[PDB]
Amino acid sequence: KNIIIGAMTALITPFKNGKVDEQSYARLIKRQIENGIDAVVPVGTTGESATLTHEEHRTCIEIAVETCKGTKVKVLAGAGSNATHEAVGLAKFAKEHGADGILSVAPYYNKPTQQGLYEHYKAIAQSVDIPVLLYNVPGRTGCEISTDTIIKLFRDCENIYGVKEASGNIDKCVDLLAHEPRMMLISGEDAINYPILSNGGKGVISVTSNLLPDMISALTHFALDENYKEAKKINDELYNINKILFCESNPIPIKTAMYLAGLIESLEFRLPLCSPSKENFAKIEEVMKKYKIKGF
Amino acid sequence: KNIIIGAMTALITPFKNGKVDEQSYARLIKRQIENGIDAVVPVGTTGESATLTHEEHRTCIEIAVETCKGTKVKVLAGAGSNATHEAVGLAKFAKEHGADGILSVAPYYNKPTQQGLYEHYKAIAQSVDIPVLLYNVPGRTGCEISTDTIIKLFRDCENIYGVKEASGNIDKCVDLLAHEPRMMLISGEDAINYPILSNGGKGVISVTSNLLPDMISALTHFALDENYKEAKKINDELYNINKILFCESNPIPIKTAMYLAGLIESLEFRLPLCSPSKENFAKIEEVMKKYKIKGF
Amino acid sequence: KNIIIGAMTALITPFKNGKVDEQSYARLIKRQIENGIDAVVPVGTTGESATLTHEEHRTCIEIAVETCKGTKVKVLAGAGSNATHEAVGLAKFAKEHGADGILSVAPYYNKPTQQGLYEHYKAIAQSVDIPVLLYNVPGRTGCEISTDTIIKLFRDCENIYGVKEASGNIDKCVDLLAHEPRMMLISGEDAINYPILSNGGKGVISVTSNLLPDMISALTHFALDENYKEAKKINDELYNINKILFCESNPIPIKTAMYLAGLIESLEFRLPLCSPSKENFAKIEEVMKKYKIKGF
Amino acid sequence: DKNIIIGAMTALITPFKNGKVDEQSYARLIKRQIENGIDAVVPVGTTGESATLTHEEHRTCIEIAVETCKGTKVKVLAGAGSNATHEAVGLAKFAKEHGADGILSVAPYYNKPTQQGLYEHYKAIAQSVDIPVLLYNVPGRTGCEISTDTIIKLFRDCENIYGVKEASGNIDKCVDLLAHEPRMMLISGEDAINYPILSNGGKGVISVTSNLLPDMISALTHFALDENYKEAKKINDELYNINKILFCESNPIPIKTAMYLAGLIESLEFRLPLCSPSKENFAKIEEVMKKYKIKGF
Ligand SMILES: N[C@@H](CCCC[NH3+])C(=O)O
Ligand SMILES: N[C@@H](CCCC[NH3+])C(=O)O
Ligand SMILES: N[C@@H](CCCC[NH3+])C(=O)O
Ligand SMILES: N[C@@H](CCCC[NH3+])C(=O)O
Repeated sequence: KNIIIGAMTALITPFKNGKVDEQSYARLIKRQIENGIDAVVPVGTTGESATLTHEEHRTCIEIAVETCKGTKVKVLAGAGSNATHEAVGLAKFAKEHGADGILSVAPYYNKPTQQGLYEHYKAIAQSVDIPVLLYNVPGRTGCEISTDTIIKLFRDCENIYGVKEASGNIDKCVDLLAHEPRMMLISGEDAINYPILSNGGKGVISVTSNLLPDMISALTHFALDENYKEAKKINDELYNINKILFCESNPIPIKTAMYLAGLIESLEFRLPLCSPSKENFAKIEEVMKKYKIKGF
Repeated sequence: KNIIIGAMTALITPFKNGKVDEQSYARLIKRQIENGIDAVVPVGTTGESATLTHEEHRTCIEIAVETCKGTKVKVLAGAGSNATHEAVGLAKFAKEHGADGILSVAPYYNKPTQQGLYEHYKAIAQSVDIPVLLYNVPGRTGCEISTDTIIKLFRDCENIYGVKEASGNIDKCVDLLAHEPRMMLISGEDAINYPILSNGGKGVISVTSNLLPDMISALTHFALDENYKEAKKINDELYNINKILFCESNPIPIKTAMYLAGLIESLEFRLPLCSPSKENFAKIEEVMKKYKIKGF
Repeated sequence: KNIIIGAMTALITPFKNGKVDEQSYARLIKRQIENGIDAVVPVGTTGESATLTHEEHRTCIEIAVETCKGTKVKVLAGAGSNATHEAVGLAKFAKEHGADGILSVAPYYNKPTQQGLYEHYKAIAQSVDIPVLLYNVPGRTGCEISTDTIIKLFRDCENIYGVKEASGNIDKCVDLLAHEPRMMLISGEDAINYPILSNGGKGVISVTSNLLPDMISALTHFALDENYKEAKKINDELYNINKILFCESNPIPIKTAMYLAGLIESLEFRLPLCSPSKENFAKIEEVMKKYKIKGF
Repeated sequence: DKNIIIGAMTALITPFKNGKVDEQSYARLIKRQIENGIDAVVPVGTTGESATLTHEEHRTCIEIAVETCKGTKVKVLAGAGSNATHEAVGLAKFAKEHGADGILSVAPYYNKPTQQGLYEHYKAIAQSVDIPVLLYNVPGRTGCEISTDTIIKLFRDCENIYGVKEASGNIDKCVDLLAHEPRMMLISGEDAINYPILSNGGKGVISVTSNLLPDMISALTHFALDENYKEAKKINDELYNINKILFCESNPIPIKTAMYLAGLIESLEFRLPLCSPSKENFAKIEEVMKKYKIKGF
């Protein structure tokens, strides 16, 4: 019943001259380790999994795996895809190269049925013997992993242990944990980190933690120790940055914040992702000032 | 800032031969008082505020005040309307007839602007000197009281002390209490009662409490005493009843349950409200059996 | 099946000193008569049906019926309400006082089921012997009259002859007219007047016609005579005014336009409706200069 | 000024046999469309399961499409979309170099970029090739919407962007588009509302129903383009029930089921996460089909 919980980070993927900055990628992973982060998620939605080639996707799981060798920090590698043969491929690469588990996003664009989602995830789970965390973000995929399908996959496949929820649907998180209380519900939405943890959630996969890993790690651990008045206190402080980090489509605002804080050298994206508007740029710079950003 | 918080019930309005049954109305109020309920909300959305004549709206506030005289139970009278001159009339009647405060639903159908909503509520509050609780349910009104508008009304009109949220948006309730922590956030959605209380909410205006007032009252008091593990446990047990009470439009499922429990004489509505479907009738009867329904 | 179709206007209700300007009302309906309008709709959503008293609602049907006598222009009186006893009351007043038919909006706020909508409209239909036109606006009522419910009411009720659609759902209007081609589909959305008429719709109940009755009247008859390129050309010229007349909630922009054109003396609303933002005021005045506004 | 590909078009299904592309049924399904009045074929779209095909299989079905439409008036508007711009430019350049008459490019999915990103995304695609490029907006599946302003700006700034295949169920947006930019080719991507889009100035459809009933879809489009809206609307009303039942589940699950039930494909095979429909929906597809007479090969 292997799980990966606690404070986790959906790592941004820095670019340098149109190639992956492998130097800076490892240097951002050591900033997360030294600020209380329990696990890192390479190549998620925040890692621009869509514009990376299969070798770049694979190269940044390997960099993640060795950058956390000799630490407690686990690697929950992003291995999702809208094609099952593609998702199994990323899952098999992650196991054979030392990953502690995989995050697998619901298939996007092709909108599979609930029966399709079941067989999609069942094929991935049986491909490996490492933990598998589901990932539901219907605003991005066009499809919903129903509560019944999540619970069925948790009960029918032995390495499927929970779901990364990014739904803004607190009703579904009461639904999930009331009918299946043994599952690990992970928040994928920074604004509601504390409410999800306060209802029995056991971790977060955060975007803000790229910028403020100490604050996000403190929030999760306070909540897991049932210290809910301090957990809510950090969640209230983080609301302004949590919402302005979505003024444009993630990960455009967070990479802007990392550039403004000097944590990445160049504000580079891969198309169709671009730098934000000049107005929103000013709004990112203004919200950052109310927080104390840790350096290297 | 005079407040009305705690476990509250949006009481159903029983009909007999298409006229308001005034004697069963009072007998449901000693069932609520006698099971730990802290306040009652006469003629809300659950009370069919839209289908009562102006005298029946007023007569059911009078019964609530009279039946709660000599007790600790307050009366937060429903006084909302989509016409401001109509809302001021009900608000001043509520004070002049002994109500401790008023609930005021956002104007429906006429979809006012944020400036209109500000002036709408600014006009009501200035009519009375008793607490005024806002009520935001955009799924039924077609308009939403913005987070800024709620906070502005809370800060500018002294008797306006909080809001009954039934938006199903936990992000908005972090938004409200992180920027204005002195406001009384009231849950208007039974399925997510505990998460709203766990984030600093100070009460509920419940539909489920019509049938199980002791459980809903226990949930709120557990949470207000910061016993979040027992509050969540009741919230998880109540999920099935909380959602099956909305398989059809409120208050059709709850009135069906009250009739099945022998607490009201007739499964009677006034059009356009009708008895539920044949199928949903069976679903209410089936979910009720897993709960212990307290009598008179 | 007696019908009321063609180019129709949802009349604005002018106020002076917080009262209904009854003589500016009659002179505004006669501006509509002399510009090709086939029927007038007193006290619709554009007429602020929500803030008028029940006697003021009745007074503006009387003015509408009286002004149209001796004309070929029909009066489709607004008689909808979220309470069936209120809608039947208005329906019987319209028949007994000379209206040619009634418009009845879907019940708002209390969200009846499809079974409730059937009994609601059937009770209204058996109330009178004049044509009854349904009115579907889900953005404001929170409920929708399904295609199946509309078709049943058309087939089961003699005087029920069609539906005013304001959903922005051209799929539903293909659904309606492909399965029941004998019904009169009326456009309730000015921007898509021509597409709805081009698919077999037989009229519009317009907001823009308050300001530009000649263009809406020309558009409808061009389309009804199957002159689709001239109907489409007028619909294309009117797009800019059709959409900016909803930059704020109707009838706030249209009353602003009527005031700017000197067709009403005071830009007065009844709360919670208010005058528009100062920006939208400037942008309405800006779009208006591209059209030739007919006087009295 | 602009080169376009309009008329009655078909979003081709991709038949599978034992987990690979049945290349001989693919060519025989495009050869069924040609003789039934279809003006162009769209290989490997959303209906073609572009997401589960390898890049080498995606390219193989553009090649089959180009060869099968040689000697005929039937054009190839090849599916070349991707959520990665370098991937979309790759598919765009392959299509030109291999004989396609144009490319369809879906709005980037999942990464949901901003309007500025969509502009630069499509400008890179348009400048990679010199053949027409048709935009494709389906927000229900991609999570993003190409605003009216971005479509119009892309139409005016780049030669080969000549229109958009709309699948939004938003007739307001199609009045917005053609009232402010009437020189663009608006293509319906939603079979139920083919006629309303054509009646407002649309100049073609990229159809799913045409996979099963190409003659009816072809007659509908040409009736509408000849401004005979009473026969065009009559066919659109006749086609509504099948137009709706082909989406009881997510496309292309119902359409491939219908093709299998009609004996036009041999195996009801998908690539995961796409699967066979429920037995319940299976029965509802079978029953709506009988009220129509399906042409064979
Ligand atoms: N077009 C694929 C490429 C994924 C490659 C691995 N990250 C997608 O965006 O899903
Ligand atoms: N149908 C009326 C009822 C008013 C009288 C009691 N609230 C309304 O919704 O405003
Ligand atoms: N506020 C009431 C007024 C109804 C009187 C008739 N216009 C309602 O909208 O239901
Ligand atoms: N799964 C990939 C497939 C790309 C190859 C064909 N488009 C995607 O959706 O982008």
